[PDB]
Amino acid sequence: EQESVKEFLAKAKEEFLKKWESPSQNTAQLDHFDRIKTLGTGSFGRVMLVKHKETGNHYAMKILDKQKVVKLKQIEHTLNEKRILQAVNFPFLVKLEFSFKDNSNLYMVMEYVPGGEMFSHLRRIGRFSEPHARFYAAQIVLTFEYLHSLDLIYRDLKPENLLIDQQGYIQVTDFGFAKRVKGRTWTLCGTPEYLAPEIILSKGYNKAVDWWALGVLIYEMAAGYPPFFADQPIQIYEKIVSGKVRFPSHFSSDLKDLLRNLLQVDLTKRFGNLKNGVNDIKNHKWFATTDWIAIYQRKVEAPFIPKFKGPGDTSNFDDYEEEEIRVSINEKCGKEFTEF
Amino acid sequence: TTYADFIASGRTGRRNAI
Ligand SMILES: NC[C@@H](C(=O)N/N=C/c1ccc(O)c(Br)c1)c1cccc(Cl)c1
Repeated sequence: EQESVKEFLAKAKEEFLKKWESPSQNTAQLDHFDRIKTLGTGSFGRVMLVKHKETGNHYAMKILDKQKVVKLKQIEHTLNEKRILQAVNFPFLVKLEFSFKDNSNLYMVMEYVPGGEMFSHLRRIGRFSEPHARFYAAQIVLTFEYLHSLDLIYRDLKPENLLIDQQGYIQVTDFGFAKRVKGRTWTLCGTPEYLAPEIILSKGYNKAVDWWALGVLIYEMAAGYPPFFADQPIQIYEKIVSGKVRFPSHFSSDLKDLLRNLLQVDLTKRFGNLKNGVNDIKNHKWFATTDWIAIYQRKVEAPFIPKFKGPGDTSNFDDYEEEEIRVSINEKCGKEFTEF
Repeated sequence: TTYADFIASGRTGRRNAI
């Protein structure tokens, strides 16, 4: 069982490194697709539902405005995300199908996940039962075991970044802030509620920050709100570093003990960062009923299946004003994005 | 309640990265 995980991760690393060293490029073009709907909008891009003309398949298409990417200093993060997405392979990571660029934009075409974000379902239902939360948590544990074995720190875990697919399983999608680093790194980044204290305190930090963020996610899924909140981020940071946290009275004793070890300010003591590594988490009493292989194989019956009315249904996404997708007559920012 | 405090925080919608 243990040697099986070792052998799996070794093969996974060999495959990842081959694709990392020789990324794919320019595997489709814009007029292969019809636009259906804007699913999301950000400061330098949008995510669209599109239909592939030849096949009729639906996909999500992330469209990034190269000039806005440069303006907002996102060149390296954008190239990094695409390089990671074309190299990884894991059941809970969204699949990149095509990428290409034109005079104005960068395009990443991914499997469409019609269930939408965990965030929306969590806010709607209020909170998840502990079995429901544990089902999702197990998928994140396995995903971080995979990513960390590739020396990738994820750094932006939150319900907003987790999609729910038609079988009720999670898909991670966005990797701009991920970093392939084996030792320490120093960048201040992430989302305030999910920041580990060592990031806030300007320390050199490591993959343990992802296990802290798992603790925040488990707490938020099971309570309906995160462990540390306040009006403004500066105020959230003081609570995080304090190393004080309260639990709803309905939290089980096992859940509280797990969260005390994940939400551990002393990264010399935090679960996931000790000699037994991820196994301190997998073998914890809260996960006693978890069949780790069956989760990986997606054989476990999901506790929740999103409403699904067709291959291009968008009902689980917010509505946005549809804006033009302009492609300039002039090539923009060619040198910056030559590797894309 | 803690829930009421959460609603009062104003950070109940989608959260941006730093
Ligand atoms: N997390 C925020 C991010 C986002 O929503 N990404 N979505 C990716 C996705 C992948 C595959 C899918 O099947 C689906 Br559906 C969505 C974002 C939001 C708005 C503009 C930009 Cl540029 C980026």
